[PDB]
Amino acid sequence: MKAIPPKIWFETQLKGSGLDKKFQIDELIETQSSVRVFANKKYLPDTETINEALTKVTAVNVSGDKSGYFQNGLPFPNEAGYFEKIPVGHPELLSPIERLTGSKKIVSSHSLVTASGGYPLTNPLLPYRKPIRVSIFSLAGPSFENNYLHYRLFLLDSVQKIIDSPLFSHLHDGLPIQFDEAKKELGEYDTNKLMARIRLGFPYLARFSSGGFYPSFSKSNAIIFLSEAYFRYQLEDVSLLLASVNQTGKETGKAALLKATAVGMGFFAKIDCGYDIQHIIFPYYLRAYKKLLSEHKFPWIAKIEFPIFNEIQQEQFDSIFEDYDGPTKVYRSTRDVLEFREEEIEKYLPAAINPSDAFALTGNEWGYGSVESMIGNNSSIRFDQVHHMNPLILDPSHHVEAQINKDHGVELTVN
Repeated sequence: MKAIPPKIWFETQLKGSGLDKKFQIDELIETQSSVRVFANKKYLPDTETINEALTKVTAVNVSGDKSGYFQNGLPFPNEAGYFEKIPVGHPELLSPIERLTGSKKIVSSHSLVTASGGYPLTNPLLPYRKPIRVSIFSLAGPSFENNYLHYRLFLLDSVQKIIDSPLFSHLHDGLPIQFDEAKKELGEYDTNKLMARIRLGFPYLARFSSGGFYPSFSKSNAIIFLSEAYFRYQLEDVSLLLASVNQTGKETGKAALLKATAVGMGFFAKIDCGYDIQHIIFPYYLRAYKKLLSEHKFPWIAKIEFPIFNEIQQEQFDSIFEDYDGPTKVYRSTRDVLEFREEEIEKYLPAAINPSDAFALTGNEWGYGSVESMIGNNSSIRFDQVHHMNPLILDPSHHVEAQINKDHGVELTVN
């Protein structure tokens, strides 16, 4: 086929899916006006970087496969390596390093929501009989699926034995960045206050210099996870989110009931698309929330609800928050992200995280294939957070610049 101009491809998809007929034109001018882009100024320092991060992306980036569609309609090549070799300055697509820095934003909108559920097959699609309004916070987490994104920040192996970018120097300051030095500072213990070999149950996850990942019993090639850097990274991401939710509630005069959807896990937490590391990184995610909620007050966040379905994550959550006594109420549930009771909707600002792909249009796939595509079919977010339909997201009056101090307090400046 032939390339379609991107705005027309997008409108075609809306008309072929039925989504254009689901919200009326007075309701969507309101929702589109609520869009905000909270950008960490350390990584997105000016308007041109922010708009680049919002537009220089693919249309669909499939969760399981390496499949997808560009914004002009054409499929991804089946050349391997194509995305790892995108250069800084490419006309249409973000560089790997630009995908790391581009993920340090959050796009929010007070969008309409017509149903809850739909993903996966066991989660039945339940309509709200009158549509409600949820403040939906889209953010991309660390991804370990391939080896040119966050894998290059938090792991040391035989192949890439040294960490790279100065834009992320600070995450590693005071900690090793070379594989052989790390093997020796660990000694023959497996853990340390700052690093840890990865155990897959009992054996090690290790990587041959040829390039392959294999389970091993030998420390010799066992890869090392830079846990203190990953924790510091989560601290920057969570503190940006809490500041933006808090600010959103402040400006609406209600306190938020925040659904803290799990962001980094699932397919993003499988090294080499095979070796699951959820059980290792999930506690550091929760400790970031614990530290920030114990040290800061968020007068406009009433409760945070963690949808947690796995037993290990369940007990991890219970152990990490047994001791938590900070002022924001915190609990876990098995409730769908977009499901609120009607007493919750009167009382609070309903608020939910959209676990987003930084390298695809908000909404991503068009079926019920993921938590994001679910939100994308149950809400107006494709109308509210895609620059094709809502150019206000490129307008600098809708950007909020954010500064994260050394104490992890966040300063928000409008323009």
